[PDB]
This record gives sequence, structure tokens and C-alpha cells, in this order.
Amino acid sequence: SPRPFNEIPSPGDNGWLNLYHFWRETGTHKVHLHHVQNFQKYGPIYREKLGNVESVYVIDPEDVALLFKSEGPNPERFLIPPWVAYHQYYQRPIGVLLKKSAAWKKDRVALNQEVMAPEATKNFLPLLDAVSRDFVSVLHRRIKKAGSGNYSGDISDDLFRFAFESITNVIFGERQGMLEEVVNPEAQRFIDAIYQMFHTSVPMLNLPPDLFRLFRTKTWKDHVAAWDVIFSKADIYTQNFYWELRQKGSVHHDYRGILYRLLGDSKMSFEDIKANVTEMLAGGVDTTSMTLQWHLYEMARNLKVQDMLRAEVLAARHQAQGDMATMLQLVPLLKASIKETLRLHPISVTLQRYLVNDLVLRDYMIPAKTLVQVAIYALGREPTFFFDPENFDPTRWLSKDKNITYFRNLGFGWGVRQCLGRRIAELEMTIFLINMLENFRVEIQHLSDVGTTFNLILMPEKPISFTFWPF
Amino acid sequence: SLLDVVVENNLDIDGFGACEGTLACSTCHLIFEDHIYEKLDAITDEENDMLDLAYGLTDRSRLGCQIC
Ligand code: HEM
Ligand SMILES: CC(C)CCC[C@@H](C)[C@H]1CC[C@H]2[C@@H]3CC=C4C[C@@H](O)CC[C@]4(C)[C@H]3CC[C@]12C
Ligand code: FES
Repeated sequence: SPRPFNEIPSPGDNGWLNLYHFWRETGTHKVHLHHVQNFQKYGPIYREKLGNVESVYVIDPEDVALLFKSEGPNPERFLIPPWVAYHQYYQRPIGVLLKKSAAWKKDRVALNQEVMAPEATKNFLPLLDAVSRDFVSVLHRRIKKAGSGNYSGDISDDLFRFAFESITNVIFGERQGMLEEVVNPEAQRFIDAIYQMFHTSVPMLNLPPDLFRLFRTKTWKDHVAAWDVIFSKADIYTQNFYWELRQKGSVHHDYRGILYRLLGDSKMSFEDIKANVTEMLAGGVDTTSMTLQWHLYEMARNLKVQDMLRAEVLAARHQAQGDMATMLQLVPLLKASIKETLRLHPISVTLQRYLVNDLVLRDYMIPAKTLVQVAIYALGREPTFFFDPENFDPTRWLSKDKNITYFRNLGFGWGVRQCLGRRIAELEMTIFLINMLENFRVEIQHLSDVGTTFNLILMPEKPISFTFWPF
Repeated sequence: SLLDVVVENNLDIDGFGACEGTLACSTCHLIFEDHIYEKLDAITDEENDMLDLAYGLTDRSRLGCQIC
């Protein structure tokens, strides 16, 4: 008695017509709003073919749970078509992001041992702390320079350089110098290419490669140029590290970074390692930086919450007697505030899985091989799933009612193919915010609501200018 | 760990311990009886997060790959 697939509410079966109306009414850079509006229009489940790709969209955590309950051993998400086309056409070695089945599993398991396992990740603490402490020093320097007892500015560019320094430090065990007054321009080029690769992805999204070649010729060209900078720089770093290792040929007892571990004790070939280094580097720069910027924004918008997080951090530093490793298990509210930041400001608009087997959702039969998307952004703003969703309230994640948070913490995805950088990102952000909260109060002058723009990853729609006061 | 037991003992459960003991899935999910539960060290924030997204949750359950 479950309804057939075609009875799922839908704007219609013409993908090109659907694409036309999406661009006309909402716009490519507002796909998150498109999702919100569609659930308002159709209810909690709908299907929409956009251009060539059809998906079923869900918002209800109970449906999300069923989706992930039926997951197979080698899950597949939606592959970004211009990314795939660039790698295939220009014959670039692929990493874990673009692989599937057994070849994906092979990379993933090798990578998990160096970047996910608690026994590997404990080594990240000193490397990430060093970078965050240097960030703090930059701000103290700018405050001194300003002569006003404070510093006001848009720090988005500093945050990109912070994220780059952090990911490179854990990968290479070496400082790139991106937080110094005089910066490596070739590393800045790498940073800028990552943003450009994301931004240029958007006009090609719902199109097959045959069409974006023909109607998005300039964008495709710019996109190819962004990825070329990414691969070229990453490959130089990796090759140089490989040869330096042989030049200094000493068996080190001290931790030397992820790459050292992979090259010395991995089942991965050098080519797989170099491909995955490229992805980790590119994945690390725009994700934590934007998420941290939103966190700072929410702290400035919610001064009482900022006070409570500071009070928690100071007590944890005291109780841990200064030790970072101990401290990180004593900041439950800070960690909750990160979940809360990702609820309202997800990096990823959706999660997606291709079904392995037929599946029923809300009395509708969804056939195997169908793409199903969980609308993460829409979920986070939905008042039936979160009390007062517009309010930044970290304590909602500590609720002893363990049905208030059921399948709600979805920012990094789920299961065996969840975010590969999740531990790096969680540790980088928590350590960053500990250092910031100990050192400054954050405010925004003339605070106004900052919206969101879809630039492949979700990002603030306009610049945010903070005021920092030393604490 | 209880994962390494299932691995080299060669038990049944399909896809149990999919991430292979890196606290990066929740397929090693197991239910413990009261007297064994309190005997084990405090639960990390990371394990708690994985547990909230594990289907069929119990207040006496833990991740198999994190139990020595
Ligand atoms: C705020 C920080 C971040 C957020 C919110 C985020 C979010 C995500 C999401 C939602 C996914 C898809 C997961 C799924 O399908 O279940 C993902 C996958 C991925 N992430 Fe992240 N991410 C972040 C940081 C990073 C960092 C720092 C890296 C660099 C190591 C990274 C590398 C990757 C890679 C390589 C994948 C694909 C993994 C695979 O297919 O096996 N991410 N991330
Ligand atoms: C730069 C590469 C190597 C790493 C990027 C990691 C993150 C940022 C990537 C990996 C998988 C990605 C998602 C893959 C699928 C979709 C569905 C699409 O309709 C909107 C974008 C979205 C939601 C992507 C957002 C960015 C994403 C989460
Ligand atoms: S096996 Fe992946 S969490 Fe225990």
C-alpha cells in the first residue's frame, strides 16, 4: 500500500523547465532558499528534476534516520559534475572524494588511521594550538597598531590564511608563514584558487558536461584555471616533502605530520597519497574559516552566550592546569556552540545518498538508484524541528531530552563516508575559539542580519566587520 | 578492543565495524548490562556524538571499538 514514486509532490517532470523557474524566481546563488520554499510548497518530502538530475528531498529527521539506516557498505553522494569533468578530461589523479566502491574504501580506511583515529588526532593538538596562538598574536599586534585599545575589521582574509596554515601544519608538520606580516604570495595564490574553484562551480551545477562547455565557456575556463593552481601547488609541496625526507633520512620519534605517517607506514601508493593530500588541503581552507566567522558573528549577536562560553573556557583552563588535551574534554558548551553554528550555518546545503535498495519514506516507494537529499539548511531553520530556530542557543544540544537532538547534528554528514576532515575541523575550531575567548571580547558595530549565499559551499552574503577588545 | 575480538574471531554481523576502529562510524554499536557499563571509563564527546546518530539507542550502550 505505499504510493508510487510519481505521486511524490513535484513542480513537474520537465527538468529544463524546472531549472528555468528556479533561476528566474530564486537564483543559482540562493539554492538554500529554494529548498525552504519548496518544503513550504509541497510539504516534508518532494521530488524535483533540475536539468538532468532528479532527487527526492527530505527534511524530517525521522526520514533522515531511515535513509541512513538502509545505507550500504560503500555509500555514494552526489558528485559535482564540473569537478568530475575536470579530473577525467585533464587526467588528474582522484582522491577519496571522487572515488567509489572498493577503491574508495581502500583510501578511506588508510586515511582514517591518520586523520580520524583518536590515537592519530591527539598529535594534532600542539600543531593546531601553535597556529591559533599566532592568530591571537596577529590581533594583539593590530590592536597595538590601531592605538585605540581595540581593532575593527573584516578578518575573512585572515581566517582563510588561518585555515590554510592549520591544515598545512597538520599535513606537513611545517609552518607556511601565512600569519606573518609578509606573506608567501604563491601560498596566497593557492588560497585564492580554492575560493575561485568553488565560486566558478556554481554556474555549471545542474548541467551535463556537454552543455556547460557550450553555454558556460568562460566559467569552465576559469574553473579549469583554479583547479590547475590547486593541483600544481599541492603536487610541489608533496614532491618536495618526499625528497626532503630522503635528504634528511633520520627516523624521527617526534610526530612529524600526516604525510610523514602515510609515506612511512601506509598501504596507499604515492599517487593515492598525493591525490588525497591535494583534497585535504583544498577541503581545509574555506570550510573552517567560514564556520569560525559565523561563530564569531553569533557570539557578537548573542553577548550573554559569549559570556558563558568565555566563563566555561576560563574554568576549563584552570581545571586542566593549562594542558590543552585535558581542556578539550571540559568545554561541553563550546562544543555545543559549534553544533549550533553548523545548524544555522551549514557548509553543505544538503547531504545526499544514492539508494542501494528500494526504500519507503512517508508512505512513498523510492526505487533503488534514486538520489535522496537531506536538506540540512532547511532543516536547521524549521520551527517544527528546533524550538525558536532563529535563536543561537548552544544549550539545546545538552538537553537531557534525547529526542530533541535525534538526527539533528548533520553538519559533517554521517557514517563511514562522513566528512573526512571532521576531527581536524572540530579540533581546529575548538582550539581556535578557546584562544580567542581567553584573549578578546568580540562585538559588531551597527549589527544587521547577514544572509547566506550559495557559492557551492554556503557562505555569508556580505562582509562582516568585527570589533575586538582585549579581555 | 571488542572490535578486534570480532575481527580475528571472525563473527557474523554484516558490516559491523565498518570504519575499522577509528571512531568514524557507529556500526560497532553494542548494548552493555548495568554492572559492566559503570566499569568503563568516561565517554568522550566524539563518542557521544556518534551515539546520538546510532539507530536504536540505549542509555546503556557504547561503541565496541572504544572498549578495551
Ligand atoms: C567546518 C568544517 C567542515 C564541514 C562543515 C564539512 C562538511 C562536510 C560534509 C557535509 C561532507 C559530506 C559528508 C557525507 O556525505 O556524509 C564532507 C566530506 C568531505 N570532507 Fe568535509 N567539512 C569540513 C571540513 C573539512 C576539512 C578541513 C577537510 C580536509 C581534510 C575536509 C575534507 C573532506 C573530504 C575529502 C570529504 C569527502 C570524504 C569522502 O567522500 O570519503 N572537510 N565534509
Ligand atoms: C574541495 C574538495 C576536494 C573538498 C570539498 C569538501 C566539501 C566542502 C564538499 C564535499 C562534498 C560536497 C557536496 C557534494 C554535493 C552537493 C550537492 C549539490 O547540489 C550542492 C553542493 C553539495 C552540498 C556539496 C557541497 C560541498 C561538499 C560538502
Ligand atoms: S568501528 Fe567505526 S565507530 Fe567503532
